[PDB]
Amino acid sequence: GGKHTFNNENVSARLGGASIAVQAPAQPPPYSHHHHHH
Amino acid sequence: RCKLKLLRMERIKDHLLLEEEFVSNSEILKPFEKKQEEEKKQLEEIRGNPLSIGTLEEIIDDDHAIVTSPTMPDYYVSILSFVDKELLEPGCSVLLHHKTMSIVGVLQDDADPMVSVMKMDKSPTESYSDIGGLESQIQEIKESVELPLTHPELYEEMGIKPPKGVILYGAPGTGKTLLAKAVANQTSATFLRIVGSELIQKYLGDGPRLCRQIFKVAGENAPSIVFIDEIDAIGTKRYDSNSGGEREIQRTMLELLNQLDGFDDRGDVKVIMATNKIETLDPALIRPGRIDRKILFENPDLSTKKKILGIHTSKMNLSEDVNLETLVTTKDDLSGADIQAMCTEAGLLALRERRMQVTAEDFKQAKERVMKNKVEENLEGLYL
Amino acid sequence: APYAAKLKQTENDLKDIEARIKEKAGVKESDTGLAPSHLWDIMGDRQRLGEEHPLQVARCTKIIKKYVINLKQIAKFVVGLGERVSPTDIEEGMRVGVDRSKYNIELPLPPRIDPSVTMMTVEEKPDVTYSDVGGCKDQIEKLREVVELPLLSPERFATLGIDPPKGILLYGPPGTGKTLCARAVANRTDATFIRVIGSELVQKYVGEGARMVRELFEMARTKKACIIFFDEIDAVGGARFDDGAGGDNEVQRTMLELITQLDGFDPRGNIKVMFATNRPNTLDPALLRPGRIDRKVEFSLPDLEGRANIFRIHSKSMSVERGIRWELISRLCPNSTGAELRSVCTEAGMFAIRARRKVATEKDFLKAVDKVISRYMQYN
Amino acid sequence: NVKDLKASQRVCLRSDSYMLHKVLENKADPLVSLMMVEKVPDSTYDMVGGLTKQIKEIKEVIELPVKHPELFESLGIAQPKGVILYGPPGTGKTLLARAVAHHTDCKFIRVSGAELVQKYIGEGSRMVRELFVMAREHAPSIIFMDEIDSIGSTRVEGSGGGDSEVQRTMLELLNQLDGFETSKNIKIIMATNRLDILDPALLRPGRIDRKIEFPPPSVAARAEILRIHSRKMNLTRGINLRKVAEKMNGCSG
Amino acid sequence: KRIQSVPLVIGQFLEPIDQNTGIVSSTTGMSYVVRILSTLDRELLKPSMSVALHRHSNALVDILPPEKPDVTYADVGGLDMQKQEIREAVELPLVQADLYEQIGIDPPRGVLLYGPPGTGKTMLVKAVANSTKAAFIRVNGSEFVHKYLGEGPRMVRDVFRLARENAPSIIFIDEVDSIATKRFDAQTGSDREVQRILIELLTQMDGFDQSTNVKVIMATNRADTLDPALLRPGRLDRKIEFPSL
Amino acid sequence: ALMYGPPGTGKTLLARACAAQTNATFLKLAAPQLVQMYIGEGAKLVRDAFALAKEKAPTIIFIDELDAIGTKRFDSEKSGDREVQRTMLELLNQLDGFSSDDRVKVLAATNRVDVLDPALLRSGRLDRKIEFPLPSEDSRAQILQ
Ligand SMILES: Nc1ncnc2c1ncn2[C@@H]1O[C@H](COP(=O)(O)OP(=O)(O)OP(=O)(O)O)[C@@H](O)[C@H]1O
Ligand SMILES: Nc1ncnc2c1ncn2[C@@H]1O[C@H](COP(=O)(O)OP(=O)(O)OP(=O)(O)O)[C@@H](O)[C@H]1O
Ligand SMILES: Nc1ncnc2c1ncn2[C@@H]1O[C@H](COP(=O)(O)OP(=O)(O)OP(=O)(O)O)[C@@H](O)[C@H]1O
Ligand SMILES: Nc1ncnc2c1ncn2[C@@H]1O[C@H](COP(=O)(O)OP(=O)(O)OP(=O)(O)O)[C@@H](O)[C@H]1O
Ligand SMILES: Nc1ncnc2c1ncn2[C@@H]1O[C@H](COP(=O)(O)OP(=O)(O)O)[C@@H](O)[C@H]1O
Repeated sequence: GGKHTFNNENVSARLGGASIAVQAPAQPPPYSHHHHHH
Repeated sequence: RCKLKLLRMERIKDHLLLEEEFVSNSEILKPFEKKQEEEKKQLEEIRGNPLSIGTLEEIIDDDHAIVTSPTMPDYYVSILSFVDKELLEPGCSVLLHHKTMSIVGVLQDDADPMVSVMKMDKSPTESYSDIGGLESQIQEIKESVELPLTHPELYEEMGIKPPKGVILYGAPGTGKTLLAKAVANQTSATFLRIVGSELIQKYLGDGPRLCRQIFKVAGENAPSIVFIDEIDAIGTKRYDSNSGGEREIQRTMLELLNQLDGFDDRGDVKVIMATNKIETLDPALIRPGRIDRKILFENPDLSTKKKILGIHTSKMNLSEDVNLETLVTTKDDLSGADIQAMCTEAGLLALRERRMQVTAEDFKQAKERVMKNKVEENLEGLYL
Repeated sequence: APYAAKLKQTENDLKDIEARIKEKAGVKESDTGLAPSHLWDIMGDRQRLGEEHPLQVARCTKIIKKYVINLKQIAKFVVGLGERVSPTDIEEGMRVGVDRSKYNIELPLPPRIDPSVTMMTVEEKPDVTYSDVGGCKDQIEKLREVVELPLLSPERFATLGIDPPKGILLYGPPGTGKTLCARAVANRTDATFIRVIGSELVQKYVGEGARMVRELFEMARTKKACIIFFDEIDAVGGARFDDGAGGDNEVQRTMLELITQLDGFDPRGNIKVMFATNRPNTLDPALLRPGRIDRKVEFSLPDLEGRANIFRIHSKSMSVERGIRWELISRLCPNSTGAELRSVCTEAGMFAIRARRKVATEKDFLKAVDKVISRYMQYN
Repeated sequence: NVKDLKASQRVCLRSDSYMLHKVLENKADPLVSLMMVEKVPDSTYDMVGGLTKQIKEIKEVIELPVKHPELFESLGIAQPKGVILYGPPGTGKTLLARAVAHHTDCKFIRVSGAELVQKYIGEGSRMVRELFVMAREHAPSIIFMDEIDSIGSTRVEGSGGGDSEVQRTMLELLNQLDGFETSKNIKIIMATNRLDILDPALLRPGRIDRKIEFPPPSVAARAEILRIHSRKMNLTRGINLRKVAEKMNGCSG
Repeated sequence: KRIQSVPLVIGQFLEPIDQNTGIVSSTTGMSYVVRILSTLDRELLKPSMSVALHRHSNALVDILPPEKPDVTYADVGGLDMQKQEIREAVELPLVQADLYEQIGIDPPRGVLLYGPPGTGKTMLVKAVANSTKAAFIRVNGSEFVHKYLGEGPRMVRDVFRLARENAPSIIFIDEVDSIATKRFDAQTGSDREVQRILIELLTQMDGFDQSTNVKVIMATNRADTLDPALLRPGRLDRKIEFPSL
Repeated sequence: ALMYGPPGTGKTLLARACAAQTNATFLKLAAPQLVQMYIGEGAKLVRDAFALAKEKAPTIIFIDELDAIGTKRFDSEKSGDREVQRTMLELLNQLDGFSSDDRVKVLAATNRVDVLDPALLRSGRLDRKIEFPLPSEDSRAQILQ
């Protein structure tokens, strides 16, 4: 009744994103006004 | 306890029921119609044994249509004209003949499994009068959730738009998760049991559609109730987050607060959220429109405790000398859940002396144990 | 010891009998069907094996004086025809029909129209109007002047000499009615509307969501005078950065399908845009540049006068005595939002129901405020 | 028959016809290796000495609700559902959970901390849930845990949340709707070296109904710790190992 | 025996379900149930082993099974007694065990080698392998640290999963003072994971495991910094020192 | 060429102009118009264009938001991480495949330069640059008029 094949391949890309990280050192100011400047 | 005569009535009625249905099935059934004789004899004649499944991106009148699907490529396909042809729509799901493709039937939902897990089938035995520690916190939400299924005239005569969604926070050990399993006993509508952590998945864009499922399935299956617990999992607070995982937590937080109130209305879906620390979380998910009130649980006072242990201890013998009424005198920094332990340890601490019914020594021998663990809250003693 | 011998087994007998019912009935399920035209099944089989085989779609790339194709999955052929017209009816581009056995062409069909975007159009018109809004009377005027007047009265904007703007943005704190005024204007549209679901732009296959963006507009400018309502673009229109983890890398590639499409080489005609936020600082500057956003609006909090006209909306359906004075309730509700008033109008009504009265009062409103807002000596 | 199929199970299909002819089991879950034990450890209660009162609380909570719990229905109280045991290192606490396995008759699961974490968003909180279901079908069952995923008294910032979300699901399982309605035979043990750092949440009764102090020993205490370690040594005659303890208090055990 | 000939096709056993039937998830991509044949072992299959299948049936057929240090204690310089102590700690327990059994004790587990650099620590340990022939795993402590959460303790647990497999085996770590130093507390998120590193390392030796590994050979430049909870006897009990000048 | 600088200095506009005044053809492609799901959908697309531009010559190319593909090397073995950059690897070989005899002339644009891969900036490929500034106050007078 049917002679064709299908050949289900992985022609599609894909991805899994949980790029979870730790540090975040971005920007500590301990001199918000330099604390008497002097 | 001689409740049995209120028990031997029903199993005999579970038996007479068992008497009826097999009898109702066994030859008092009357099968002769064209359905069992003609209908069901034809479908399996053309419907093969395997019926594949897929979707469809577009349709044409006169039994000509299209399919998409993972294992195979697309197709141009005909219809057999017994599917309620003026039903189906894009995005639907289908029943495809196997040797040749052909749209033959369509399913109702086929939504997802996990949503079909979280629903209730059983019913937890806990109830009101399993707790009696309080009077108001029970009430201040009950009138949101349990009357409108019974007594809604009182909300249309006064004629307003009732509330749909609350939150219940406070210090632990006080019976938050409890108070859900009570109301879910006596609701008459469906129910959903969740944690906010459940609904984040590794892949990029599986949550935000998941949250769009359950706020769909509850809508169609109205009336309905939802219960998120420890939602500070996912909805706590937002920041800019130069990262790639924290944001997929936000998209769920942002799609949720679209469902609860946005462009299109949700229906009759009554949320119940729980949490142990608000001020360290929850920016805008906590406002009216979404949650129209906010309940405060705290560690009990004196007079509540008089009713707490009385129901924990309505079964133990304890008949001698206890004088409960000065057992728990001050605040003592203990919740209703430090009660359940003390009724426990002082139950068996008797038993290890091979005595069953109890005295006070067995109690205070426990109370000294629990309270021992307490951190020195008055480690300061600086404030005379 | 007297009777408990029985209760421990008879109770554990129910479940034996209960599931004993599950082994009595069976199961029942359906999918579809029909009663009156119950005799469908004479035309089916004759319709089946005839000249109604299936096809396996593709789309051409070249018509060499034969007929190259490219399947959906990457497999490219070069083919011929049966009875379908070779030279004339076909051209490049279109969707087609190909056999399953030896790949001849047999039938065209039009270009693709994804479901999702048609799941994204709105057809039934909501109910609110600018008379149901809470008296933010100015900010609407900056809104509609973008949207409808360049579609109804362009004879003013054009003749004087101004090319109107074609893009707004809305920002204010929550509970303030950013989405309200936007569901409204769909009522008074006089053209179409779109409710973009942001959840469909972040699929887990690369370069896909962007495909949904551009098709969102190919159908728009096809249509005449479309407008669009995003919401919570803080998800999509987030800022940019460089990280060798960068797990938001993909969603950046989507939005670039947007901004390149909004301002470059004018695929746009008359389509306008609408946005909404609670975080208007983080989102990238490119999406708040003129050209893209020629206009933006601050739904700041209300004032006492405008605060009142919120009550007059949410109070009409209610049973209340004539003689309350709102100029307390407003005065006594400090800086707060549309919603936190709507909860108040409500909960004045609920405390009635807690006592089984039938009409509200003036105090029950006040007894609501202390419950919503929630003493101090160093001010008196 | 097509009604006894406990759904979401795992079966066979026939090539070219797609027809069922067998049934298989729910297991082959991904995390099983460290997630249970197929062969028991080797230790027992007389390999340990110096403390036995501590034991009596364990077998009071663990074994009685499992061995014959008809009793509690007479005593009119609730079964318990967990403990926790604290004290310095070098006392023999992780010893005991190796040793409890020998003499259970119910199975055993063990998770050092840091096996839960799996570096994606929800790969952790899917993993805890993949644990408890593996318990219930194999019921009854015991779990043993060194725990610092539950470290931190709920600090509030960015990427210390990714384990908190692995912490908070587990609190549900111990007193969820279903957990409190289901966690009747499942049981739990956990350990530590500190309890000045954890939440106050795990430390409630309803999740850990009692807790234990493992202190370092007396001198007469330690003497039995040596006889067991020396049972295979030769031990020439003129020994007073009641003294060696006193010449140096082993401040550990 | 015919079909047991070529051309076979590969796969990968997963698990059994019966005395005469198992399953496979081949390399071709899909998963298949399949029946083993007799005239074949069973003791050797349960893990994700390697296998061979019959193509059309997708049946099962038969099983199939499968750095170099060059130094020696004369190629090294002198360093006499330091050498003598690791021959006691490391060489004996691998080729001699009745020694430690009959006395009434158990072997010591690994050691550490403190003392200033450029001193023949690492090379000694290589020679030790070269005599005893056992496997060898060299690795550095600044590799266990990693920025993606949990991307470190996966490592420390992964090597032991194989350092048992190729047993008898040992390890060298040319630096551990980096990730090992006493700290009064962590007011930080990153440095807390350093504890999650260590506490698994400290867990693997002490928890239930095999006995042929003598894995840990901690190298460093000082020893006045480590956690005494790492020095709990059972973990490490043979301090070692080398010259400075 | 390349035209770096911030939003609103007249980048895309100017390419609307240069395509007009010159009596040659002109071409366009947003960068994300290149990237596509399937694992051979992009690279074939770009080998076509430049080849098509060697045909129909002389030509001009416009790449509007190069900040998408041109970031850096996002090292991985996943699908989605490879198929992206592998386009860039074709773009380079396309630039270094022809000469300054055949009369193409490519350019580009961006809002960013602290984000993209210097291999494009290597001597020969995209060398001449333009630091589109903000406008001085004299220029403010022209623009409004
Ligand atoms: N009034 C009361 N009567 C009886 N039990 C009480 C009462 N108040 C508190 N409890 C006890 O408190 C326990 C429930 O604690 P609770 O449900 O508040 O934890 P939880 O914070 O909800 O947990 P989670 O945060 O995971 O939801 C029950 O075991 C219950 O016995
Ligand atoms: N000005 C107003 N007049 C009357 N009702 C209002 C007003 N503003 C807000 N509301 C109430 O708030 C709801 C919508 O508020 P709004 O549009 O501010 O939500 P939102 O800001 O889109 O929410 P989010 O910030 O989470 O997106 C409506 O259902 C309405 O009941
Ligand atoms: N009473 C005892 N009998 C036998 N051995 C003991 C005893 N007390 C301590 N030990 C010894 O102590 C060691 C176990 O220490 P312990 O298990 O307390 O640390 P730990 O619990 O593993 O620490 P952590 O669980 O925090 O990693 C074993 O090597 C054991 O021989
Ligand atoms: N120097 C200029 N001369 C004339 N018009 C200008 C100038 N600078 C900006 N404009 C105006 O700004 C718009 C063009 O902006 P431009 O094309 O620079 O945006 P862009 O920087 O390309 O945005 P993106 O970089 O995100 O593509 C036009 O509408 C134009 O009227
Ligand atoms: N006593 C010695 N005999 C022979 N070679 C030595 C000796 N001491 C040091 N070396 C040399 O030092 C080098 C290795 O130093 P190494 O042990 O790696 O330093 P570290 O221990 O700090 O890593 C080798 O090349 C080796 O030749």
